[PDB]
Amino acid sequence: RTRERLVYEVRQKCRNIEDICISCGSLNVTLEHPLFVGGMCQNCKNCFLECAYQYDDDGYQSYCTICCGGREVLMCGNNNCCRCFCVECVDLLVGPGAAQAAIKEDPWNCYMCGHKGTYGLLRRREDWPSRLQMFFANNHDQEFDPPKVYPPVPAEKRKPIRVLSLFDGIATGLLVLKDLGIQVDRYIASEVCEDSITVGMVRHQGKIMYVGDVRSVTQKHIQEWGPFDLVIGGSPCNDLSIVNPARKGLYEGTGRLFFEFYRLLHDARPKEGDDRPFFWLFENVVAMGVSDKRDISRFLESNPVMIDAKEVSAAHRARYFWGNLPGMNRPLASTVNDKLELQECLEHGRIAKFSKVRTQHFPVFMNEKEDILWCTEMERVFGFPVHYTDVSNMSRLARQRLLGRSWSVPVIRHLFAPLKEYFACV
Amino acid sequence: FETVPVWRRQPVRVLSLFEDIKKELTSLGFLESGSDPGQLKHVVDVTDTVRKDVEEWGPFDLVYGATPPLGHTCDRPPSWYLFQFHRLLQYARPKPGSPRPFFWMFVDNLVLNKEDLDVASRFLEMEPVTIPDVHGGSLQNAVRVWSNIPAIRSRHWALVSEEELSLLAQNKQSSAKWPTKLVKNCFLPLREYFKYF
Ligand SMILES: Nc1ncnc2c1ncn2[C@@H]1O[C@H](CSCC[C@H](N)C(=O)O)[C@@H](O)[C@H]1O
Ligand SMILES: [Zn+2]
Ligand SMILES: [Zn+2]
Ligand SMILES: [Zn+2]
Repeated sequence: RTRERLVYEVRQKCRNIEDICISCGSLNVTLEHPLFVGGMCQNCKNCFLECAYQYDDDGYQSYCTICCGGREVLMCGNNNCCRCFCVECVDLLVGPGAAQAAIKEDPWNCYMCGHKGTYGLLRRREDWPSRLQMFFANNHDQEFDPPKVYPPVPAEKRKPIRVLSLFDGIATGLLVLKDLGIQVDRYIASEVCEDSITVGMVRHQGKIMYVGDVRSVTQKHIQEWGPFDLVIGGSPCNDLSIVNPARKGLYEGTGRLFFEFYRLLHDARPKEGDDRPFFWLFENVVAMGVSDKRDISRFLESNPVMIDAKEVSAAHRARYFWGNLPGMNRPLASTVNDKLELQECLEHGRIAKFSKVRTQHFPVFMNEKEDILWCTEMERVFGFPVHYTDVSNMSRLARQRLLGRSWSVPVIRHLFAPLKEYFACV
Repeated sequence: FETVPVWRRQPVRVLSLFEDIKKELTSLGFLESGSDPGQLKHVVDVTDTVRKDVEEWGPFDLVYGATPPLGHTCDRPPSWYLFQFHRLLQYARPKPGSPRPFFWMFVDNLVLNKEDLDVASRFLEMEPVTIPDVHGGSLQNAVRVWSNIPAIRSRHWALVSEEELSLLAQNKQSSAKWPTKLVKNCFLPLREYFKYF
């Protein structure tokens, strides 16, 4: 208990807050903390730089901003910020009961977004943006998707797109494609879960050509299926994300599947001499261990963008996106016809207990009683058409299972947006 | 591939992954001496190896990768060796418009799972040739080889029982020395393209 006693002797004014590290309590101050008044050591600088991206949970960044630790945390309601501050740090540094003073705020803004810069013994630096700007100079230059571009094509002639979908699931890709209003010559997709398959065979009238495992597909299977212009895929996470105790890593269990993509991408991407425009997209969770993400980025030789449905969908969850698509790191464009608030999704006579969802216990109030989110609603929350996923006899839990692991339709619209210029349209 | 006349055979440029066959390739007269400065680029942990690193290491002709010895520690899961090998090997291939003799070999010492072997044989596009060490009519050891080197399927045996193979894996556990003598002879038909000494 070095930290508790050291902060306690900081409060008694027997020691200056500027000579200790406000993160771990070390006296080895190597730098001034960018966000707040106080020192910071080299271990906490590296901790900040690595764990700022290591710790991003789906929908939030999960932090703690201060010690890069923490269990129970207070979550910011500002959608341009999304910082969090643990309860232990607030009770320790600010003062006793200050955490319970912070809570009871339903739209809670953190100490960075707040009007005041001074909370208890905690004091925000007036020059924190540029301090973060210099602090973050030893890192994140190895990431954030340095995209490279293809030359545009004249209208006449411009052919219909040919698309290969690995791990298709619910036909999100063909849907966003048809909605984008571009002709699709061939949509060959590889999916296992029979429910997902049936959804596809119905909601697109059989346009999809279905193949088995990504493992069933041979290098010859690729070129024999004609040349492909676009290869998309979201490999199942499971053993990738850290919220799973049993995670077998990228290399075992369900992680392996990444490489299958990696394989079929390679057996797809055109060789030298081909100036043919060629696009590919690999999506995964942001909850990935840093090791596995490092490896994945190495194998794809590209870096991912962290796109959050928050900006244009009604739910906040963020995913990594690898690829070469135009406007990869482009800022999210929120439409007029997109539903930003949860309330816009619910059926008649139900109200929103929150702004945006997570799945935050029971998001809907009905007849002065808490309730679980509905399917016909959840669809809207993910931007799918209403009753899109109502097909066969499939059980409710199975349906929700399907939407739970799907892509956010408006996000994929944002990705596939600048693609209409390279292919045929209606 | 087409054979290379004697008055044109160069020194062979090799890339030895996770294991080092500098020893065997020198004993086969593929490697001369003095550093070597340099013909065999060996690297044991290529978790941080970019395409540019490989390209910059001079062009390569032979790319060799092996799993750890039978029951040798842990390090990383078996499949890592395979996958990594595959990635770097794509980094090592010559441009389609500039063909040239080019060979590669990945070899396992009974360290891969049944599913891992399936992955190997699917990602390298051939089934493994299994080269046993027998003695007194008994499966002493075994390696399995994936390779494009011209004489490979020329060994592979038969009688080694996949079951008996996976049994021989069980029998030898804690000791572990890499059984290189089994893989040594495979490289022989490579002397048709590179100088001898
Ligand atoms: N071995 C395998 N081969 C092909 N598909 C698989 C697979 N293992 C799991 N899948 C499928 O891959 C999907 C990963 S979740 C991603 C689905 C997709 N992003 C969507 O829009 O819905 C799951 O739906 C699962 O059914
Ligand atoms: Zn510190
Ligand atoms: Zn903290
Ligand atoms: Zn905030």
